[PDB]
Amino acid sequence: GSSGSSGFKAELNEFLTRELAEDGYSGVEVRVTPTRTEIIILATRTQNVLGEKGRRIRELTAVVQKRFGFPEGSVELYAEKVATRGSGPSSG
Repeated sequence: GSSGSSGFKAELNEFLTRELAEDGYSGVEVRVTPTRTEIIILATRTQNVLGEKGRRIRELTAVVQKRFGFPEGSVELYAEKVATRGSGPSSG
C-alpha cells in the first residue's frame, strides 16, 4: 500500500497513534478484499500492541468495530514489526 487519498486510513492512523502512543506505534497498513478488511499496525514492539495473550488487540478490534462500524468476521486486526529495508538474510 501507499500514501494518498483513501479516507479511512487517515482516521484510523490518527486513532491508533493515541492508542499506542507509548507502545511504540509508527503507522498502519490496510487491505480490503472480496472477503474482509484487514488492518496491520506497524510498531516497534508487536507484543505490547497485542497485550497479554492478545488482550489489547481484541479490545482494539471491538473499539474499532464500534468507531468505524465494521461487520464482525469481516474486519481482521494484525500487527507487523518495524524493520529497515536493506541488509541480507545471512549471506552464509
